[PDB]
Amino acid sequence: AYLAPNNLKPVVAEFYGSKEDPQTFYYAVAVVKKDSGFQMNQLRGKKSCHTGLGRSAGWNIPIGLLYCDLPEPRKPLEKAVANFFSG
Amino acid sequence: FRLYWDDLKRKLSEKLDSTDFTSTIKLLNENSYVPREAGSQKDENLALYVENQFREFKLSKVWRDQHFVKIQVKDSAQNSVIIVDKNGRLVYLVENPGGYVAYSKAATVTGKLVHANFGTKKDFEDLYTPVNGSIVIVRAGKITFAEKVANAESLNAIGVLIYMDQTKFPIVNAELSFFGHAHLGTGDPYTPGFPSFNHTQFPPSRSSGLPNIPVQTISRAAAEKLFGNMEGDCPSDWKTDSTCRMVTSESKNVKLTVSNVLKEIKILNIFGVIKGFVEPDHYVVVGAQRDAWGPGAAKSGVGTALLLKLAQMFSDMVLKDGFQPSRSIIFASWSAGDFGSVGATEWLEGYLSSLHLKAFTYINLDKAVLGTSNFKVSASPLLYTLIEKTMQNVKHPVTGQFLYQDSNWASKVEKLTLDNAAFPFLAYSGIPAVSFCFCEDTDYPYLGTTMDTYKELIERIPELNKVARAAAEVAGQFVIKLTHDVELNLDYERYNSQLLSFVRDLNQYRADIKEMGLSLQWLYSARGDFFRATSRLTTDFGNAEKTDRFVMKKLNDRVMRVEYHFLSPYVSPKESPFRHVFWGSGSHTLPALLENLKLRKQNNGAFNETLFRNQLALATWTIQGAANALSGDVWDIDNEF
Amino acid sequence: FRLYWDDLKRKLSEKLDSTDFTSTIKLLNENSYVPREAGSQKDENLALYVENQFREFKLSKVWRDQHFVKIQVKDSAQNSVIIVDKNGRLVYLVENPGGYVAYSKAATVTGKLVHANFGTKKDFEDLYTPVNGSIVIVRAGKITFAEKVANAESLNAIGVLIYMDQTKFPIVNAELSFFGHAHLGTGDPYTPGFPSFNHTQFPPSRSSGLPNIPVQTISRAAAEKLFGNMEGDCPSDWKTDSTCRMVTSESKNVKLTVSNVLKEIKILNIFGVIKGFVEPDHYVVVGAQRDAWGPGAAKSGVGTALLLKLAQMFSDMVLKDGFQPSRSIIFASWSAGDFGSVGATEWLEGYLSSLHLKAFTYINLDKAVLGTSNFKVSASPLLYTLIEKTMQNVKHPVTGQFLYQDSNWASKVEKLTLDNAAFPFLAYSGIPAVSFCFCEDTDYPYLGTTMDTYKELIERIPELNKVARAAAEVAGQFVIKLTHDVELNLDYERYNSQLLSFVRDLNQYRADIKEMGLSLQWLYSARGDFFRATSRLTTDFGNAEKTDRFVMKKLNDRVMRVEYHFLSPYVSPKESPFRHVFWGSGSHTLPALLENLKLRKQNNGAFNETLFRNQLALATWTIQGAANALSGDVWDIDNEF
Amino acid sequence: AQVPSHTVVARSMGGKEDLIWELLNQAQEHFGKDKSKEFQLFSSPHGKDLLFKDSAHGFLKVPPRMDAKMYLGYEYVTAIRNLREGTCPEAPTDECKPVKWCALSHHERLKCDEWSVNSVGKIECVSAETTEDCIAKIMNGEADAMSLDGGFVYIAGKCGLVPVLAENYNKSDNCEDTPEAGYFAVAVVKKSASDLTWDNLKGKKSCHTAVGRTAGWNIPMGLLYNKINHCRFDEFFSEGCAPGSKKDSSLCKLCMGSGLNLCEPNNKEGYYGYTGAFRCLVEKGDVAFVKHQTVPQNTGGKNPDPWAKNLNEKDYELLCLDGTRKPVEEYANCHLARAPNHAVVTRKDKEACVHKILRQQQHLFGSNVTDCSGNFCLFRSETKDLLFRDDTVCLAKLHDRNTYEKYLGEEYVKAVGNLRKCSTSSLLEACTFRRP
Ligand SMILES: *[C@@H]1O[C@H](CO)[C@@H](O[C@@H]2O[C@H](CO)[C@@H](O)[C@H](O)[C@H]2NC(C)=O)[C@H](O)[C@H]1NC(C)=O
Ligand SMILES: *[C@@H]1O[C@H](CO)[C@@H](O[C@@H]2O[C@H](CO)[C@@H](O)[C@H](O)[C@H]2NC(C)=O)[C@H](O)[C@H]1NC(C)=O
Ligand SMILES: *[C@@H]1O[C@H](CO)[C@@H](O[C@@H]2O[C@H](CO)[C@@H](O)[C@H](O)[C@H]2NC(C)=O)[C@H](O)[C@H]1NC(C)=O
Ligand SMILES: *[C@@H]1O[C@H](CO)[C@@H](O[C@@H]2O[C@H](CO)[C@@H](O)[C@H](O)[C@H]2NC(C)=O)[C@H](O)[C@H]1NC(C)=O
Ligand SMILES: *[C@@H]1O[C@H](CO)[C@@H](O)[C@H](O)[C@H]1NC(C)=O
Ligand SMILES: *[C@@H]1O[C@H](CO)[C@@H](O)[C@H](O)[C@H]1NC(C)=O
Ligand SMILES: *[C@@H]1O[C@H](CO)[C@@H](O)[C@H](O)[C@H]1NC(C)=O
Ligand SMILES: [Ca+2]
Ligand SMILES: [Ca+2]
Ligand SMILES: [Fe+3]
Ligand SMILES: [Fe+3]
Repeated sequence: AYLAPNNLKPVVAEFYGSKEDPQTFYYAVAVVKKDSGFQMNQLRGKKSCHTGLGRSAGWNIPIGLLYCDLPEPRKPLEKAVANFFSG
Repeated sequence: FRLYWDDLKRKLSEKLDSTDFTSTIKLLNENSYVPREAGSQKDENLALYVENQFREFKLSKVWRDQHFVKIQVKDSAQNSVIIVDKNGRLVYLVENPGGYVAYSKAATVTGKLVHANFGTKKDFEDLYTPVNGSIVIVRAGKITFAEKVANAESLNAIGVLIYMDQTKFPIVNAELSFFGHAHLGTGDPYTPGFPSFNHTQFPPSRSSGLPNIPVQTISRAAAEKLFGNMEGDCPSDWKTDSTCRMVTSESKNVKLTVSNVLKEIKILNIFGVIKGFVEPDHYVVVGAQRDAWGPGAAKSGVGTALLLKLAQMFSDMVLKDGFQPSRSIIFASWSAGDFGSVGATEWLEGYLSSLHLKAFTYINLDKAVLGTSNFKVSASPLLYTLIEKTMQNVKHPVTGQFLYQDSNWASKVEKLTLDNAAFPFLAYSGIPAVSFCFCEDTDYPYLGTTMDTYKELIERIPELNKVARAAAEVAGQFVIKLTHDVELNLDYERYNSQLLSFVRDLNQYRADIKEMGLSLQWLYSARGDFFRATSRLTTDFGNAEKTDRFVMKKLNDRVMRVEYHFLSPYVSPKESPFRHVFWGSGSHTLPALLENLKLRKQNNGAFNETLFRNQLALATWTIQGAANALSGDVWDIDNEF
Repeated sequence: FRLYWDDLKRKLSEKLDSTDFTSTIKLLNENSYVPREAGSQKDENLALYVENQFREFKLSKVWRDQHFVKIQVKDSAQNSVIIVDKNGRLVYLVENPGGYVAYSKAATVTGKLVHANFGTKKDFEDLYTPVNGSIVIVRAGKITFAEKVANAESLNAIGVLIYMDQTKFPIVNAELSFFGHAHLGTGDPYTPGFPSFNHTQFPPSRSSGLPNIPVQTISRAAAEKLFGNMEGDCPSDWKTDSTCRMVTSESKNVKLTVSNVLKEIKILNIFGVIKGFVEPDHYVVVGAQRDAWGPGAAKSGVGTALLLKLAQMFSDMVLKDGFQPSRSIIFASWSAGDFGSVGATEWLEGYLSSLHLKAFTYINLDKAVLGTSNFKVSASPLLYTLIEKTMQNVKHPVTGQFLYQDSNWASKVEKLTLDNAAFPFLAYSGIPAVSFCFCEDTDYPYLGTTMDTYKELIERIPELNKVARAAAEVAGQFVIKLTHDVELNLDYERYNSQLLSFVRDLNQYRADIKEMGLSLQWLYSARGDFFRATSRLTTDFGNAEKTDRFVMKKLNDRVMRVEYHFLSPYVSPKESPFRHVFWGSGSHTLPALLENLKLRKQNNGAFNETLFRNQLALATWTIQGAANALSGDVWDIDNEF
Repeated sequence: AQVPSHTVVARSMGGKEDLIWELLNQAQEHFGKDKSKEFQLFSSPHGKDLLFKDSAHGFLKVPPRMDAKMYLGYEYVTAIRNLREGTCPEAPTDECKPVKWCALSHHERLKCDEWSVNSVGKIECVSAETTEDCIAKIMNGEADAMSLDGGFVYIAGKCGLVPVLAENYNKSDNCEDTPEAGYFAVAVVKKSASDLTWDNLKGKKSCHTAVGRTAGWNIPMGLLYNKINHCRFDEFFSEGCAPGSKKDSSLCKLCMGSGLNLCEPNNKEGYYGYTGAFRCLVEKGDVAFVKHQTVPQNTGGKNPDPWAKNLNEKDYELLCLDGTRKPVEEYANCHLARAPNHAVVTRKDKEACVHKILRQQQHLFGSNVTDCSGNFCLFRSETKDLLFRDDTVCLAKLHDRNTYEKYLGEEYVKAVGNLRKCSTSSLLEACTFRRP
């Protein structure tokens, strides 16, 4: 949103904890079905549910974590992630 | 299904695995095209063949151009060299030379003879005997012929003879004679700075670089018969034959007669284009030289063969395969590339208005294949990063490893020599250029002779096909890397090392600059401003959207004139044309300032203090001017306070 | 919402019936600003006042730019003009002139005095008395001072005395002095070509324009004492008074002494800018001179008044009202316009690499309001249609009529003279420039004078508020009409009538051109090529969408550089800076080619035939090259076949 | 991983931000968490996460100093930018890139660029106009190092930078090893006025180095704060020269930097720095707050600039905090407090590189080099104390102690912490926005 010709700035941020101790950060986690038999490193070719393209907790931390195990060509990212997950 | 860089590189390699260069080098060396003087009939048939092929590969526009140029050919009377005494009555004939130097003045003179090792400007001080009042001989190689005649003419000589020894140029035949042009500079000389079209009425004008002395080439056995009568011994620093000698005997004398007449010939240039889809008016030029004095198999056949095959691969790859280049591509075949390459220079000076900020790269496919040992590149420094990545993706044709073997090659690179066809583009027009050869450790021996034929070239280079395939791959890598993507690959930060090398070279003479009474520190600050300029521009390429086109056009127009702003705007283009403050000739460039300060430590009385202080003012404000022109606008400077 | 044109000129008139110029012209004539030579303290206080105002009006960015120049100022000793008898015994003096001439020489001489009309070259060749070795007198007006001294220097005279008669200049006070710069060319002469910043470290140099002869301005009543001693009648063709006489009597002879000293003073330029919303980096410069020698309300008062009120008006229309410009606007107050306009020329030579191809119009507000009757404009031809539309909107201040009375006005326009401040933008840089004045038929009497002040100004013009309202309205129409729209209103059709005028002027010498052996046809075809380029460009505006921006930027860039391509690329910008081939100075311009050609018929020997061949070749190829660069890409130039 | 919150974006120029905050601030009170039963802001019947999250509880203002890149941080901007461009760095540390130094206001650009050429090419220069902006420019990535005094070492310490090398002052044969304790802050008054006293400072003119610095602002006004008990200092003193403070104050309008450069915290003003505080002390002030070494460095023809050429030591005497007089020659028995020496700060990833390049770059251009005119001396300067403190001897190594908490010591962190509610520097507010 801030890359030109947009130039947009954040003006009001929102809080996630209780009213007593306001938290500003929030965690990103990966939820899976029980007894499905995957750890983080077998995570290949299995059908994955993302929340958006460029959203923080759903794209950048999952693809950034498993990112450098991908084969060449890395760019464009969606081609290699598209060949990485089986749909 | 769009195409990205990986698919397009393997698509290019699938094209290069199929083509056969060797049949086309054998086809540009058939008996119907083989002796190609400039403007002669045998040039014309090849020119219609190249225009016909460019129509046959379905290029988007094929167009040609013809204009009239003065060259200088042999008269019916035979120029010759001869040995006489003080009276002239003793007559012993040496020889009658077949080859001739174009643009040598027509005169007959006598005199004693003095040797020089190459005619370097360092040589005539290291020489023992005084040079003036006497004919010189020089040994062919390491500089252009025009610099030899310009140096020996600058020290009041009378004539220049040129020969090829056995150590530098090992050839079996001791009879072979050769050729070279003597214009210091480039282009048709009798129209300096304006085009040779017949719109320009052909006014009487004469270039300021033409010589005044008769220059002649002799063979090797013709040189040794002069070495029999001359008495002396060469220094052992000159790696040479055993038979060289310095000066003549005292009763002896050498007269040479030179008779060459001007002729007015017709010059062709043959062009084709591939249109672009995003920006059609911005284009990249790829050239080649079409004629050469001998048969010309190493000098013109390989360049034209590589040009025709790149036309086949790129027009085939745009039409059938589905490639979409964002910028246009101009294929060019220059003629009279051998008299200082007058085709290219008259083409720029014809169409300099239409090429202003439009063209942004030349690639020189001339003399690409000369051997198989090294890889020698020479380019304007915006292409260096580009060449980096290309040298990581081209395998050497003999050994399977890559060409980027030495991690520090940007300092080994020499600047563009004046006989190279890219030097009028970079030095004269401010367009980034590149040339490249697969040069052997020793240079190709019979280059401009009559011995340059095909079967000698296949005996010297045993696998011509894989080497020509590697050079065609490097040129294809360049053309795709510039014209596939929204971002230009001209790396602009590479000029920072060049400015740092200049100021670091002047920082040793700071001790005398403080003696004149003027400080250096404004030029330190000018280098600083160019660094913050390219840093701010790298930030602006950071914070932009890549998908959007209207902002990336505004940035690419700001990168595309980072070379135009180094052309010095205080000198006439008609008088001293090569206006590039780094890389060009004159009294305005930066080596001329380093030289003109370096003279003062000699305390000779030869340096010129007013010319120095003037040079420092103009060079300082030129560097600071380019730094202001990069960083933004008029109001974002960041001026004095 | 949006604001269209007819809403917006209405909003300008509603902002314009409120402002008051009269109080500001009183403010620039108070006792805290009134004598302001360049570099004086009052100049710097006025520059702090203006640079405060540009902050208070909420401009987007306000910036200062200073540099050091060399002017010439009076010495502590007087300079006099003093009659010397032949005896050498009794010595009589005429005046100690309060006013001086800039850039003259410090000298003292005696000799005969000879009247000349205005110092036209026609006058000096019409004279009967030989000119050489004798001081001259001329009348001010119709020519710059520097060309009077230039002609009197070419005819080998020693001294020049300049005065104001009553017929051309009707005033009451006969004892009045004035001022003028004598430098032919413009800019700071001790740094020609390169700017006068503190990075150049001021190398030794000198311009070509500086005369070597003393110049002095004398009053009318001083001229009556000199005309009391002379004899030989003025001829009746000189529309003059009844007192002027031709040469001195043989007894007496005058003595001119002029003693002036150089000085190095600090120059301030104040700027402020309003940003754009579609394309911020292209801009349009509006200027005014900030100082004058005497009290100076006609020269620099009305310019700074119009400038401050316009900056208030457009900053108020953008901030409060909702006007949205598409391109930036730079408002500018430079000093030292009186020494041949060095405050602007040193800026153009300063930042030429950054406003290459960016600044597309300069407007001059200087000397706007002098007379109340007429309306005179002088401009580049690209702006003519623009001015025509403005003359169909603005009403006259005195009568209710419009300005567009004469429907045939494009021929009465005279080219920009060198004492105008818009001349280095057009002729040196290549920016289309426009100046205008409400001027009475005879020029304004006390314009460089100690009596130029607001009292006598409001005596001449009894309604100054309405006329200043009209001139600010015209400059408002120019800025708004240039800036609100996606299409520039530069009319490139207009150079075509100039070219037809030139080739038609050469047809009457086709008889002499045919005798030399060279034809004229290629120059006709050059005119035709420029016609088809402009017609093709107009049709390409016919087929373009208007809301689209990427296909209107590519058609606006071709319009912006139709002015730059008429600058000659074949001359050095230090040796002769004004390179516009139409409107320039030197041997390269087109009336210089005509003025070379007509001298062949008289057969003196002054014609230079080789020079004429080079001028025909270079003029033909410059016009033909602009005609190539206006129409399409490279491949769409049609050749001679 | 942890990520920053969702934000309401808006324009950068037109805004309008105060109507967004004015709207939502009156919205979360009445409508936040069961505050109205009729309408819910953070829940919906026909969907979830509409216009806001259903996990949000409140809205606070983004400070006006914080732009986009400082909002996301540096680690997260670098991760998203590398994920777009596709680089995946290997990074073994063999050769290091040239360090992009940061310098302010066109004198430090001169000395910095001369140092850029006299090096091989290892030190580059990027400018700024305040020190507070150059700290942000380190946090973005457009510069790497800086030399800051301890008050701005506290600010850049809060923001996430670390100190690497710490300037010494005491001459020794081994000073790269030795950890110096620090330097003493004093206030300097004259022999013309003998009525002045630390207990009697009401309505007197007070010259300062600049806002945020140790000896000029933090140490004296932290001690004056516990007596005067209120945050405003423009009402305690009558006048005084302190640059960088707000343009309205009397503290702004005593200074001299003309024109429009009044209270600009850099070498545009004459009165900026230690020596410029001594200039307003000599010219127009009553008391100045400087280091103890200021009066010896401007006494007795050490400065060739004439106003300090004429002056003398004995007339100027420094005042204790109880109310007595003790001489400038004897500074140890009378000082305001012991403030730590200045320090070079950089990001946590380029710590080893700036350590290595400045250690090597020190020995070439240090205090060993004589004949400074006609050569380069990095630690000397043209008496304006630019890019480095002029009486540095060597850049001391920091081992076991590289954190603003550990380096600044407990008494100074407490001494700034007693003033933290009075601080008005916007970048400190934006850096302390991060903390829950
Ligand atoms: C343009 O110039 C060329 C070269 O000057 C002209 O060609 C010459 O024409 C004359 C007259 O017919 C011949 O005697 C010469 O032999 C021609 N030169 C050559 C090299 O063949 C040409 O006629 C000119 N005009 C046009 C329209 O092309
Ligand atoms: C040194 O430079 C000066 C400055 O160019 C030369 O002096 C003059 O240069 C002008 C060109 O502007 C020419 O007319 C002549 O070359 C010189 N004119 C004179 C001496 O009246 C000078 O020639 C240069 N060389 C030397 C050896 O001094
Ligand atoms: C810019 O150049 C000017 C011209 O020399 C310098 O101004 C002079 O400086 C000297 C010494 O400081 C003094 O005579 C005056 O201050 C100035 N002389 C005149 C006649 O004005 C100026 O110092 C230069 N600027 C810089 C930054 O060095
Ligand atoms: C007429 O034009 C000719 C053009 O050749 C001038 O002659 C020479 O012009 C060059 C310019 O490059 C000068 O360097 C030479 O010194 C000139 N030679 C002579 C003898 O003048 C010539 O000056 C021009 N004017 C006249 C009156 O003939
Ligand atoms: C040039 O040659 C002549 C004889 O060859 C000689 O006398 C003269 O000294 C030479 N010139 C110089 C500068 O040595
Ligand atoms: C120049 O002036 C002198 C004055 O004594 C005169 O005699 C001479 O004739 C003049 N020159 C010419 C060429 O007329
Ligand atoms: C100071 O410089 C000299 C010479 O460059 C060098 O030998 C010496 O080691 C340096 N001093 C220190 C403390 O490194
Ligand atoms: Ca030419
Ligand atoms: Ca100048
Ligand atoms: Fe989220
Ligand atoms: Fe400090």
